[PDB]
Amino acid sequence: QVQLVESGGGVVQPGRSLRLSCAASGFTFSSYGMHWVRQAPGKGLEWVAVMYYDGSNKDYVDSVKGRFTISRDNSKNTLYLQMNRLRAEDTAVYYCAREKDHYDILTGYNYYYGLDVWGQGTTVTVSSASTKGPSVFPLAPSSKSTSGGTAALGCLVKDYFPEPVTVSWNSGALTSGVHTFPAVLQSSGLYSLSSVVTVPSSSLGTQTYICNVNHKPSNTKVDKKVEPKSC
Amino acid sequence: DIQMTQSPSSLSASVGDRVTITCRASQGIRNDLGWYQQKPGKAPKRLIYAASSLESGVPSRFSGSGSGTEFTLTISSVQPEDFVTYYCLQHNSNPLTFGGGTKVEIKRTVAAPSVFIFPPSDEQLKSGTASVVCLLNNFYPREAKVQWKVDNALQSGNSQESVTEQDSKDSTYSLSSTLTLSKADYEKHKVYACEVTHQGLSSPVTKSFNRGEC
Amino acid sequence: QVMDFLFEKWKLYGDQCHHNLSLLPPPTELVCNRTFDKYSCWPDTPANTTANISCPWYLPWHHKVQHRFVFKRCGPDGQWVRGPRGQPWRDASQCQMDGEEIEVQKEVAKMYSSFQVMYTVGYSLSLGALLLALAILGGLSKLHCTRNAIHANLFASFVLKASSVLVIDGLLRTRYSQKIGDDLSVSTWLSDGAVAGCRVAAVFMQYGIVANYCWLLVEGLYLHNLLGLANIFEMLRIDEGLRLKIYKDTEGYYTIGIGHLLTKSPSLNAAKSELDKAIGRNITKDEAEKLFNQDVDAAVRGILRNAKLKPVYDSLDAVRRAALINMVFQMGETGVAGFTNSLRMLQQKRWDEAAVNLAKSRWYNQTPNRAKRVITTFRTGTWDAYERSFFSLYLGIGWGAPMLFVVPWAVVKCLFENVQCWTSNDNMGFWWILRFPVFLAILINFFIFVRIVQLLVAKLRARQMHHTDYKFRLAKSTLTLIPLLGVHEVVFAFVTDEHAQGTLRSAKLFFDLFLSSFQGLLVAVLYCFLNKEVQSELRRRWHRW
Ligand SMILES: CS(=O)(=O)c1cccc(NC(=O)N(Cc2ccc(C(=O)Nc3nnn[nH]3)cc2)c2ccc(C3CCCCC3)cc2)c1
Ligand SMILES: *[C@@H]1O[C@H](CO)[C@@H](O[C@@H]2O[C@H](CO)[C@@H](O)[C@H](O)[C@H]2NC(C)=O)[C@H](O)[C@H]1NC(C)=O
Ligand SMILES: *[C@@H]1O[C@H](CO)[C@@H](O[C@@H]2O[C@H](CO)[C@@H](O)[C@H](O)[C@H]2NC(C)=O)[C@H](O)[C@H]1NC(C)=O
Ligand SMILES: *[C@@H]1O[C@H](CO)[C@@H](O[C@@H]2O[C@H](CO)[C@@H](O)[C@H](O)[C@H]2NC(C)=O)[C@H](O)[C@H]1NC(C)=O
Ligand SMILES: *[C@@H]1O[C@H](CO)[C@@H](O)[C@H](O)[C@H]1NC(C)=O
Repeated sequence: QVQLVESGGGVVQPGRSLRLSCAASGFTFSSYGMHWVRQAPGKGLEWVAVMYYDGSNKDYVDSVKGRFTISRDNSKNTLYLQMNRLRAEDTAVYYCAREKDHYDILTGYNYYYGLDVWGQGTTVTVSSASTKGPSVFPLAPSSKSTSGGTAALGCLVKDYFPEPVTVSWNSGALTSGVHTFPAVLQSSGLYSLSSVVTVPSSSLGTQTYICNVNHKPSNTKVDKKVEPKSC
Repeated sequence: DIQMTQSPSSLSASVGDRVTITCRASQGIRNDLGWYQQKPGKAPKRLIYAASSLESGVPSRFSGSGSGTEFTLTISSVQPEDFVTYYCLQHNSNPLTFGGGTKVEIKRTVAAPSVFIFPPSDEQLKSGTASVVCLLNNFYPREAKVQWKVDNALQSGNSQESVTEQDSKDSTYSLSSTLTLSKADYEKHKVYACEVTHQGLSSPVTKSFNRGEC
Repeated sequence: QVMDFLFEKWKLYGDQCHHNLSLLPPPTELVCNRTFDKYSCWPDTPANTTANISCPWYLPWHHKVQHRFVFKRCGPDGQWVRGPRGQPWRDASQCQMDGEEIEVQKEVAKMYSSFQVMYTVGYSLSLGALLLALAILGGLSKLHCTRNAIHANLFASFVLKASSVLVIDGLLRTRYSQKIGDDLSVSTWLSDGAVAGCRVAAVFMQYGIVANYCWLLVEGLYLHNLLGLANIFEMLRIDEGLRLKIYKDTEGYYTIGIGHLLTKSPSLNAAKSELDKAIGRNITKDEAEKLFNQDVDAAVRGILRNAKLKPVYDSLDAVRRAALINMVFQMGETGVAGFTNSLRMLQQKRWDEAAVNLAKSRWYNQTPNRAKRVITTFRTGTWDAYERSFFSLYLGIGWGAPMLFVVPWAVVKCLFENVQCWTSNDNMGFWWILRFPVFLAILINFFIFVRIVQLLVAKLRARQMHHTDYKFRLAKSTLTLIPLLGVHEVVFAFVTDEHAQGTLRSAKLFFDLFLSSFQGLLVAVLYCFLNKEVQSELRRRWHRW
């Protein structure tokens, strides 16, 4: 039952603000130090702040100093991260972790045992972009997309915000040969991905291939049909 | 600031292999080090603490060793569940700092990509941009090279790549390189080629079309 | 436990600080804000300076470091100087204890606390058994028995030893301990009261261990003396004594050997007349017993020719006969013969009436010590008064002989090497001072052990022999302990410097000290609780109910 639940995450604009929250249950919150850690989309783990019970003792990573503020309500067993003046680079998944320490009264020295238990994470995404359904374009199979007795085809899920989209082929029937690439943020601020499938060259004309883009954030469900190019 | 250098970034093993992620520190961080495992999409879970002390309910394959400046995580017999990312964390001084992280990918034979090209759909051209995608399919190892050529001219700064996680069935990767230009830019040049270079390829594979809707 | 007390004082200092700090005025300047940094109370301090406050009073060793100070740097920023994790940093080097945080691993820690409970019970079970045994012996109808009085003082030494270890443990549980990581950290520091107490306890303990072997030496000398025969030689030896050169007496004669006379006028070279003769050649226990062995037979001959004394001699058993022979040896045929009413009573087997009659005479006045042992011999009919004579010696070779070695060892320790509770591995004075007397005791206990077996074959081959006889019964207790304890404490000390601590040495430690803890009950059992005589007296006291 020792666990930590984050919330507060969501889409927010450069310059505006957000108070992430981290809610401890299953343990004596007051006695543990607490930490936020972020992980940007492509990249690895980055510590961002710590706070101890006192809480005279507080610290932050350089890039968030003055801009970010940590606090805890011991009565509600909650930890907070007031993020102000958000930049693009704060786009990240925000875990909260606890640390157990121990004070030796006889010496006045302190011992530290590290981040044992972590939260599930809350996504924070800083964009000036507005919600937008994807335009779905076919990647039509042709003579220039056939290697021997096998074709490839797909669907270009382009210009949507924010993540994510689910792509499906033939409403669930086709899942063999299918490759849905992770999305890439464009210079426009919007996402784009492609789902692709490899099918037998003979089976073109016979079977129909339909891709099923669902974008929940914008209430969008598009089903493009993929038609072989010829000349 | 204590810099943690994690070596290597990516490594290739087979189920059974002894794997040794090491992780070095720029100062004496004593024994205050801990190893985490992060599974894709999931929050990191701590395996070793205080450098060598195995966490509760972590398999005994995992083991920690090191002190002061050199630290080593070691899986004796990598199972399928272990082919994920691993970080060292130091908690000796603020700011707490991680190593860059180590991806453990599942080793296999060299397999050249089967290359495919797709011209931009008619309904995309209508809207005023042309995306051309090139698809390198089912290859290994991951490091491949896509070089867009239009009218026999090298292209740069104008395309974007994306790569799948290692396939669970056959351990290959696939990548797509999408070249995006305006319809206006697109209608200037006749021939669009996609040159692919990979270690299973003695000679590069070039797929090209030249605005034939076919 | 002990940390909980300190926690309350620490917390109190903390509240006392927070309350103290609230009443001070706000600061006009940029300072390091006043704080209780978990260690001490700190006022507002100007930047670029090292503040000071005396060492906090909650510390168990406050009085030793009350003159000393803790320091804390207030940094250029206006913020105090922090440590690597941003925690409060200070220099309390001065206030630090005179001891060590000794870190003990989780599984080694749990193991010593388990193996501690084993030795704590063993000694307590030996305590209750010893103090029951003393309550059995001293409270009851063996109220003035000489054989038990040696057992009683042995048991008291094992009560002393056992009592001293419980005190020491109880004081070492004072030690301050806490969970640092998976390891358990235990402080070496002990309070001055706790230092003194356990020191005295250690002296008592070391005095007990020497007393044990000095009182098991007495238990072995007892049987060796008790079981020699016993003879008229030893009787008249204890009453008078051996000598080799002559010396003047109450009458002024050449008295020699054991109460014998060489010449009739006061002369030295004329005393040679009988001394050359009885040997018959050109002064020892091999030579000059020939004088005593004539004098006994002469005294025995004279008694049979005396009409008042012969039918008393005839009527008496062998042991009381030796008492009458004694009386003649001292006085003579004529003198003894004039105890006409005392004689009548011994011939009538009225011993208690004779005894009161003999004490009324001017013999018991002129020699109250010899006449008392002789009268007892008539009273009871055993050699008990002469075994008892050796007791006051055995008190001072049981109690005083340890005190001769250890008390100066306690003075030695004090002035040179003064640790909190002395169980040191130095080997400079736990070899020569405390181990030499236990080795010298065991050495003599071995020379005796063999001399008892030659003494018990001779007893058991003669008609002094049966197996249910208490004299043989008591040898079943004593003859087991001298090989059990004599091996266990020499093989220990022979091999007690071989391993550094250890894992096998600490495994050796517990197999030995667990046997040593039950050592005080083993003794209580085989002597007191397994004795036939004592078992019967419980069956008399418990069956009146
Ligand atoms: C085989 S023999 O018959 O030729 C013989 C020779 C020498 C000694 C013994 N016996 C012996 O060694 N024992 C048992 C024992 C029996 C009677 C008494 C007892 O009542 N003594 C007493 N009476 N009054 N005052 N004291 C006391 C003891 C004995 C045996 C073993 C042990 C220890 C062995 C190690 C484990 C702990 C016990 C102790 C005593 C028999
Ligand atoms: C150091 O001390 C000063 C007071 O001497 C602190 O001032 C506080 O300022 C905040 C800002 O609004 C107020 O909420 C508090 O009421 C003030 N403190 C009081 C009344 O004690 C100053 O903030 C302190 N330094 C730090 C880092 O907190
Ligand atoms: C801190 O304690 C010191 C004693 O160490 C107090 O007295 C000063 O001591 C230093 C050297 O140790 C002298 O050179 C100064 O001249 C002393 N200053 C005095 C008596 O004013 C010092 O006063 C203490 N601080 C406070 C604020 O009481
Ligand atoms: C304590 O002394 C240091 C060293 O002189 C001060 O550091 C200087 O700070 C001033 C501003 O107060 C700057 O102009 C200098 O460039 C700093 N010099 C350094 C860092 O070497 C520090 O400021 C002093 N503290 C206070 C409160 O004045
Ligand atoms: C706090 O108050 C007590 C009086 O109760 C006093 O002895 C002490 O000097 C004060 N100061 C500190 C620093 O504890």
